[PDB]
Amino acid sequence: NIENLFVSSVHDTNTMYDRVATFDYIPRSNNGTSLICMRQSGTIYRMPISEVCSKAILNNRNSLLLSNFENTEIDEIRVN
Amino acid sequence: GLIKKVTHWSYDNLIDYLSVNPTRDEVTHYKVDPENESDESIIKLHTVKDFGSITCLDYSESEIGMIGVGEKNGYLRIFNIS
Amino acid sequence: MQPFDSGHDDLVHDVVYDFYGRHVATCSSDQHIKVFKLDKDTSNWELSDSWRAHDSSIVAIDWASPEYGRIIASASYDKTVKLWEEDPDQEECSGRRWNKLCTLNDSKGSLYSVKFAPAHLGLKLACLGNDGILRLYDALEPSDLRSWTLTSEMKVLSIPPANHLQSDFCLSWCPSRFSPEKLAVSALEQAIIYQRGKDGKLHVAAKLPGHKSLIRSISWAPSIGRWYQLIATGCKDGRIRIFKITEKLQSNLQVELLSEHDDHNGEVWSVSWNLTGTILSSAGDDGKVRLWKATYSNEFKCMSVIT
Repeated sequence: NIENLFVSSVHDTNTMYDRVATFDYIPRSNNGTSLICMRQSGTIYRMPISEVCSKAILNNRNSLLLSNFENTEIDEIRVN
Repeated sequence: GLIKKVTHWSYDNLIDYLSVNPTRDEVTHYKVDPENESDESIIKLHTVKDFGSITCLDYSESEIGMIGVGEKNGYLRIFNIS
Repeated sequence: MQPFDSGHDDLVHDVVYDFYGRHVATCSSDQHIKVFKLDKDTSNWELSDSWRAHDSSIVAIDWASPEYGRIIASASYDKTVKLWEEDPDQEECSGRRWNKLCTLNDSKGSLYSVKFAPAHLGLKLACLGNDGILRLYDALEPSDLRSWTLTSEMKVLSIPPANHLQSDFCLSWCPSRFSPEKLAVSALEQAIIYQRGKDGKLHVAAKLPGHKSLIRSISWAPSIGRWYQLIATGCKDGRIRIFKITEKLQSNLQVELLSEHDDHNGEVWSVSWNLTGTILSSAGDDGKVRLWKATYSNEFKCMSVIT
């Protein structure tokens, strides 16, 4: 029952402003993520997480498939 | 901190204020309505969240909104808020 | 850029196409595999089967060649490889359309990349995880596709990685029908090309230089008759590295870097080639997808960028 954990991937994000002490998540719709952060001065702002594409494979019909690191929908570029 | 009352900037009866936080890392422009004592009169309009270790601050009476901000490193960032 | 929802309850880890280009398979961390089919009439992707596959998060899947049937090699974090064959006398969207074939319980670590070999090698399989051991699985008997033998066992790492430090692995075979057996192995910060010898055992043939950071994806360009091969690599640095390989251990091969592109300024997660090796598609940490085509010369120059 005990799950021996290990780290798979580390995703980095740069804050909008420096000198941040504490932060917290914001649950968004469709598995989105925004970050609320409190600076050392005490000013609180909002920072979003970019939808980074995770896989760009190419078809034999010259089509592009795009998976995201955040949510589950898959983007399609067609040759038409 | 540094609170500086600025005149010759508002045509109406409201009075504008400029503030620097005690961490010396932020500059905030305020408009204060004097006829109402409640804290809703202290309105925060714009904020410029940069610099770091501010040491001085002034304003231009003739031209509206032009505000000079000093720094400890040596850069005098002169810009506009209004 | 019309999207369709995969329906997974957690992160979609890997998506691949089939040979015909009308099927995709999606593995995810909700221990599921869903295979979609491209509708001929409505031209909108719809589900064919949605069945729970592993006991942990599935991270890498790969289709087999259609001449060997419809076989999906799923590798997950539960030290298993599972092989799935389609049984056509079953209703769609049921959960028993893809009957299980075998479990390869020869792994002592969580897998990261699984890749089927080209068709002219037979039904060969490549499996790599954090054990640092590459094990090749062969389907010797075509009468029953349920017996798989372990033949080549080459160690790519001196020690397994730590429990806390991250590691990534990617495999890419060699789609050249008139060249010896070659395999690209991206273990942590090593890009190794493994070649078949006269004795039948793989050896370290050449190593792609560079690579100051952790390797995220490797891809081999399809050989369409040119005298030089191309391997594309995307590091944790923002380098899309396209390596040029000239081959003349019966044959020796030399590695020369063709380009080193820094248009992403981040981590290149996936880099992949086209059918003919002309268009190179890369995705990076800047949220942008960059297409690459060669100029009148052989040097690669950036094309239209999808954000």
